Amino acid sequence: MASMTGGQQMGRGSNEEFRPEMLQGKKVIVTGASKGIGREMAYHLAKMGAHVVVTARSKETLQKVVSHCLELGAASAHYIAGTMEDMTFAEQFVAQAGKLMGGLDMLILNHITNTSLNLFHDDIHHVRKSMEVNFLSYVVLTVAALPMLKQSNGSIVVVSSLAGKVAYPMVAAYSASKFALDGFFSSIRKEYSVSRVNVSITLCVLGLIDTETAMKAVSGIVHMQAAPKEECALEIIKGGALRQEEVYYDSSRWTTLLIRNPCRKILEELYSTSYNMDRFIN
Amino acid sequence: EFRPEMLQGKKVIVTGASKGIGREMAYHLAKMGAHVVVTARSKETLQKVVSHCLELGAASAHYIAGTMEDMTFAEQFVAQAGKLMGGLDMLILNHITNTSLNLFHDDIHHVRKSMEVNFLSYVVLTVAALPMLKQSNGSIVVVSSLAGKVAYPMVAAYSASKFALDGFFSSIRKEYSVSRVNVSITLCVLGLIDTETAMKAVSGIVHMQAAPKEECALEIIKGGALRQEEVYYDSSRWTTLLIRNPCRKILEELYSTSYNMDRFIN
Ligand SMILES: NC(=O)c1ccc[n+]([C@@H]2O[C@H](COP(=O)([O-])OP(=O)(O)OC[C@H]3O[C@@H](n4cnc5c(N)ncnc54)[C@H](OP(=O)(O)O)[C@@H]3O)[C@@H](O)[C@H]2O)c1
Ligand SMILES: NC(=O)c1ccc[n+]([C@@H]2O[C@H](COP(=O)([O-])OP(=O)(O)OC[C@H]3O[C@@H](n4cnc5c(N)ncnc54)[C@H](OP(=O)(O)O)[C@@H]3O)[C@@H](O)[C@H]2O)c1
Ligand SMILES: O[C@]12CC[C@](c3nnc4c(Oc5ccccc5F)cccn43)(CC1)C2
Ligand SMILES: O[C@]12CC[C@](c3nnc4c(Oc5ccccc5F)cccn43)(CC1)C2
Repeated sequence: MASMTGGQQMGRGSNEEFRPEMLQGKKVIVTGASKGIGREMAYHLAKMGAHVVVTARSKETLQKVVSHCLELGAASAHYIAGTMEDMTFAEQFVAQAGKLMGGLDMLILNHITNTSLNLFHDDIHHVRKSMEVNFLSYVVLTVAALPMLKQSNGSIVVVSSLAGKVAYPMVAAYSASKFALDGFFSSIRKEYSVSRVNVSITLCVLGLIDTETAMKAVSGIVHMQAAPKEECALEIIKGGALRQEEVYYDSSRWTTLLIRNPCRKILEELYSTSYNMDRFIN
Repeated sequence: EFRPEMLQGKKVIVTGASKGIGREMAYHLAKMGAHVVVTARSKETLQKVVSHCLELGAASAHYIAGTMEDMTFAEQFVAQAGKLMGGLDMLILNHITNTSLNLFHDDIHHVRKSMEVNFLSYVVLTVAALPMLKQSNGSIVVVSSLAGKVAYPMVAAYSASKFALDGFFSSIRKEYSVSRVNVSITLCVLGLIDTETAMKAVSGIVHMQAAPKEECALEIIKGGALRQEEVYYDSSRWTTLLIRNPCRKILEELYSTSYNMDRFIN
């Protein structure tokens, strides 16, 4: 029947009223998907009927996610276990994931290195690992994924934090890695716009989320209201499906009222006339 | 209100000081009568800067040549600079890895080198300098860019490294405030500057007015001396009207009522 079927989900209003059917049959990669928000995203995509490839270091926990994804109604579900500290693994994982699904529509970059709250003193090893895992691997994954994403006019979804937009104590190395994601991905988004690379980039700015690891890490130090992981995961997916540049998800209504930087948007528009990129794209 | 006398007899480190803005900062400090230790890879060009600093009126001037790609050099450089001067009042972090304008395709080696040189070495230099800066109630001056506050095409890796500096240094500034570490942190947000390397790199690509390097260097020094959190220096008056993020300042204040750090500092 699929051979005799054709058409498009993305008509009038698909910019921007989300429908779960926008993900039906989509080929999606989810990193850091054995637990937390990543696992919740895998589950939502499964229910939507997407093809899913999940990653994390633990094959046993990834197996459980895959099995549950198949139960939920995933078109297909696979896992490839490995560390995002290993740039060769990051690069080969994408080729292997694309081969399993026959392409790629959405790349969800969610994994981070294990981090606890502490004052910065002399842990350079954690600053470097944070930059390698939380930032550099996202770039390596993007490079490996781009040819397939260009072919499908796909999407890159980057999971960040409010600590990737404002300063927050006790998470300096982590904040540095999240700010780096904004600088990198927002700059290449301008490059893609002028180069006519029809690959959307969604930066997801999340507040505190009720994941097991975050609740343990912040216990007794951060007393703010945590937001539910299930709804968080859905808002990330929605943002990527609607090709939104930025997603904001937090418990506080004051955050939503204040995080947006209209001055940055205006400045970027003003500076867009300061350059002549003709030699780079012809 | 700044006075050149605020730098008289001050012990100052200037990185990336053999050329451009860094060299201009060394010269201003020399005229102000500061003790100066300059760094970059080229000993021959550093020798010229030191010699000119002494002519301009520096209380003392030294150089130590090396690469900021080498974290051990970054760490040992601070100890030696401090040994030469008998302490440290101001740490000016200015050096960057050589960068040209290009679309990002697959140059992961440049993204990593940018992060290592432009960001990681600044952190290593700060760790090595902190005990001396705590002793003098000193200052850390971080040289960034408008590309470290807003997105700009052709400088993705560079922009990522400048954004990282904001996240890192602005977070430790909050930590220092609660830890009662009396070391100021000045983030300098610069627009296009008429340095020889920038003018060559942007030739035919970027046509916006470049601001003078001499005045840029002075504004950086002023900001550090006044212990300002952020310095904004650009040719355009519309930049000055728009770069500031008062909402970020408000949000940071609103979120500080949500955490308790008195378990890490007592
Ligand atoms: N939770 C919050 O309050 C909060 C707030 C703001 C932003 N965020 C963002 O939300 C995203 C997900 O966070 P979360 O709280 O859901 O995290 P999480 O539950 O702790 O899960 C992190 C995931 O990454 C994997 N991972 C860890 N180290 C890895 C490595 N070296 N290589 C590959 N995968 C690795 C973990 O599995 P394995 O250990 O088996 O590898 C796991 O699947 C992150 O980008 C985080 O910054 C979360
Ligand atoms: N110029 C602009 O338009 C502009 C705009 C915004 C912000 N800024 C910021 O201003 C600062 C200074 O820029 P500039 O234009 O003055 O640059 P510059 O003239 O090109 O000088 C860069 C300096 O860093 C040194 N350096 C390069 N690679 C190094 C390495 N591996 N290890 C140690 N030192 C190294 C160079 O010396 P050696 O090669 O001999 O080592 C030189 O002294 C930078 O932080 C830059 O981001 C500049
Ligand atoms: O793996 C983890 C290590 C840190 C982590 C984490 N990710 N983002 C954050 C954060 O951002 C915030 C910044 C400003 C206001 C509210 C926030 F929420 C504040 C505190 C912890 N945050 C919690 C557990 C991610
Ligand atoms: O060493 C160099 C490599 C890039 C370099 C450089 N440093 N900052 C920038 C920049 O920021 C800007 C961002 C937005 C508006 C105006 C700007 F100015 C725009 C273009 C080049 N920029 C020019 C030569 C630094």
